[PDB]
Amino acid sequence: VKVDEITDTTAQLSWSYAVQARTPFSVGWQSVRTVPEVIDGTHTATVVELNPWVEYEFRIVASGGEPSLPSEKVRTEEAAPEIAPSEVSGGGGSRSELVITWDPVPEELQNGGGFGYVVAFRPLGVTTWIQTVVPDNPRYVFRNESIVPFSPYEVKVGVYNNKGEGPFSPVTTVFSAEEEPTVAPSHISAHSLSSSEIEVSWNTIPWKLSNGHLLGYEVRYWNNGGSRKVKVAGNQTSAVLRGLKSNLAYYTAVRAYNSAGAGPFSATVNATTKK
Repeated sequence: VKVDEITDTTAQLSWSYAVQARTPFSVGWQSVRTVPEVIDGTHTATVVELNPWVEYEFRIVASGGEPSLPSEKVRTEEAAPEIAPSEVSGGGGSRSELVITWDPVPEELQNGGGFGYVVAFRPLGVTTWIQTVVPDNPRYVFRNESIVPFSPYEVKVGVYNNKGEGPFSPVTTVFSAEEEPTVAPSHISAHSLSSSEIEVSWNTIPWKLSNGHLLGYEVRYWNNGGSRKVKVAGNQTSAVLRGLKSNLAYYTAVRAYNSAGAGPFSATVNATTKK
């Protein structure tokens, strides 16, 4: 059972015959296709439709007779990769960033050494791509002062390896990191509801296109003697602090946040629980 010729998708073996095969990635042995498709009681044949740059063992079977000892561990020849990555997306991040992401391409599908990704991006409605090389962290961050906050980018990710280039993902749309809120909620107030609950109210903060999506408001509170925080949805504009101690003052202040961070805190106000 010897392997002589060897390519990226074919191997030549010599020894009714069937061929099994085994790789790091296969689960044990499986049949493989051959030339000839059928092997008449012919003492060589051609294993085909193999994966490039993948280590192989082969055994031969006559029939349901007892299988052969495996061949020497051989690795197939390399080739350009042929599968683009999936779930290309991204967004989020610190000011002046653009964050791009994708699911990683399996090692069996990389087809060679020196594998990596090409990340291509441009502001929506621009002609010049910027394409750069990155693994195995399937995340790319572009940093530049000039990046306009929360702008759409066209983004595609491709693959390559030492033997050449592979497909690109389809073009999809990704927004750059947003600018953080710069201002604080006006006219915050606080009244006691009971000896255990304080309600805090504030006003809607101005919001710009560059601020992206308002994730919510963070309410911080504390006392004196013996600190915490409650987050609240973005439509919400009010909050009840529960589980408080009786007859005691709390202080509190709010700020809005988005994916890029929090704005200044409002004024610090105070109310006192009953009893």
